[PDB]
Amino acid sequence: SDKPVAHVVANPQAEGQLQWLNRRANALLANGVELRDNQLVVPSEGLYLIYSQVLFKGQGVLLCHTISRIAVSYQTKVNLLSAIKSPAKPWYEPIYLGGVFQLEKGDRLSAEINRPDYLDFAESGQVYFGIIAL
Amino acid sequence: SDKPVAHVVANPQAEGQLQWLNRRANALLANGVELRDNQLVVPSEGLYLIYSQVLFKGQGVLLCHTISRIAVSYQTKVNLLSAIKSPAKPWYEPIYLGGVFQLEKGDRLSAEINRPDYLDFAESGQVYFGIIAL
Amino acid sequence: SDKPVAHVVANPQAEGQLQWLNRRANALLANGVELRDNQLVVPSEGLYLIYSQVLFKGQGVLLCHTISRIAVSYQTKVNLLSAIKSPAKPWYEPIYLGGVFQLEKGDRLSAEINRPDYLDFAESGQVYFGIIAL
Ligand SMILES: *SCC1=CC(C)(C)N(O)C1(C)C
Ligand SMILES: *SCC1=CC(C)(C)N(O)C1(C)C
Ligand SMILES: *SCC1=CC(C)(C)N(O)C1(C)C
Repeated sequence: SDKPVAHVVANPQAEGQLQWLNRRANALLANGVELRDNQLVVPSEGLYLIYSQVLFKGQGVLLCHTISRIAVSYQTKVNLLSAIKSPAKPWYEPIYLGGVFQLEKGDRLSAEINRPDYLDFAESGQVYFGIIAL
Repeated sequence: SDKPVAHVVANPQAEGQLQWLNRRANALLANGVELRDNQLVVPSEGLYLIYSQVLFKGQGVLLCHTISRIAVSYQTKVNLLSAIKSPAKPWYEPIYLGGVFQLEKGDRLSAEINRPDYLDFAESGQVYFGIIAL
Repeated sequence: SDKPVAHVVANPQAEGQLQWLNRRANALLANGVELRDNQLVVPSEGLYLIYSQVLFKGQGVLLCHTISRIAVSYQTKVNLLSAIKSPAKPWYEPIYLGGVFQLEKGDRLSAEINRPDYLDFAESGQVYFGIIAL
């Protein structure tokens, strides 16, 4: 298996920040993909499936979630996938994004939310970001 | 790269209609896939990953989103993937659908919502529809 | 086409239970994947894309949805993907999960909700669970 692949997950001990980690069980960062400055770096040109989920939580705002592309050539962030959700017992709100994109070598991808202080990663599998070359 | 692929996005200037476009940056329509009468036409038999997202917006209904298959042989629409969501400051509501399906040559796929007048495509990456042969 | 693949759907006649079926049109269970005791059994090691959607309905709770891995070696359930949603006319709430994972031969996957009595499968395409080897 030599396809570029990543499936990174939120650091559960970061406070007020969405920090992606690969060195967890059931996470991946293989075959050229790099995690640099919290972004995923594409090893080769091609079509990639790109996806991410966040979970928000509260008790008693507009919340969005975006995956953006930084082109190696044009050093400016373009949204590839984006969603917005409007929300004392607790409430939860997931958002999922995923699509296929042609990327070039060295592009960086970030999966970002506007209010990291609303994230819930109390349990595994709740907040994640991945790519696979197809 | 010779895999059939499409990633089409809502026309932001259509009013009250979900019109899919490929001639945008970060959109795709390659290797046999066609966009005909707002539907995606499958070039060859095989397994395809199929997906789509819509974003709804309001201020101050049942809203659904479906991907359907028209078989070349049986000219009738079958839902492959479907979701329903129940919703003066603004509110937003995304819906995501995605799955793998065996399709035959010439099948048409549509990604449809019941109330296009509730869609929000004010910004890129909010409303999209894609397939990839796997 | 020899890739392991499954796309299973909720049994619409089960009452208060999420029972996955493959013997429906537009469903799949091919090339080694097995459905045993309501779980999907992986035929070979490799990277798999794994996904599932549920739809909840009510009229007039915390609702979650998880895909878990049972390792053949370690017979304990780990959540791979999980989401929680907080909700007389009817209301509906979808949840979608999907990610790429390295699995080993004989692993079992389950897609589970905590309140099957809230599920809505009145129509096709609403509740589904699939994998594809990549
Ligand atoms: S999602 C929060 C923020 C406000 C809004 C206009 C809804 N979003 O697009 C951004 C990210 C700018
Ligand atoms: S989603 C809007 C409309 C009504 C309802 C029964 C909820 N949907 O299934 C359709 C598309 C028919
Ligand atoms: S989702 C229902 C149930 C309660 C809660 C803590 C929110 N979930 O994690 C479980 C599955 C335990």
